[PDB]
Amino acid sequence: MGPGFDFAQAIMKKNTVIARTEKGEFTMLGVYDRVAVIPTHASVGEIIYINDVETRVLDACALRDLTDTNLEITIVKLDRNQKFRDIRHFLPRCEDDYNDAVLSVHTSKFPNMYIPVGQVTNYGFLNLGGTPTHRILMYNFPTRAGQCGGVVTTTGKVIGIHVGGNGAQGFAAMLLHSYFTD
Repeated sequence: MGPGFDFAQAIMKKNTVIARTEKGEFTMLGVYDRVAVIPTHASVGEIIYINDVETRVLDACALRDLTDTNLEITIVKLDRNQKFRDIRHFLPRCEDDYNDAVLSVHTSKFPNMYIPVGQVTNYGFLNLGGTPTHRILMYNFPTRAGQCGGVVTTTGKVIGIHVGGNGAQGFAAMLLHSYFTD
């Protein structure tokens, strides 16, 4: 409807796949080469389904900060025959607050879904499902079950992936450029 939704759509159309694990279907952001991200609660194993194709996982790393606190991001390398468009230049370098973000989801349950969530706070610490978690972004949108993995963008930046909510607010794990130095 506007330039925020334009940037979000461009990311969804080229840099997302549907990932299925034993814990459900997730929006999965491809970042570069065969490297994607997903919430750590997806419990990625040795095999994952990518757009309903059986795919070997070559590597999976549940990220933690240097205090050994959960970040709720898993970086996955996929045994896929095709590379993602490299979008690392759209990742922020530092922790920050944002104006006017969009949360975008693409699954069997929620195809082509875009939500204007508004202002995004650098919230920091969250007890997420009982797990102490750092680098959380917060937006005042009542996010529902099934949006985990959704991509959070502003115009020109891919800033996080949706990892939970409390019924009134939604929470995303930060994406930082330093996670994807090869």
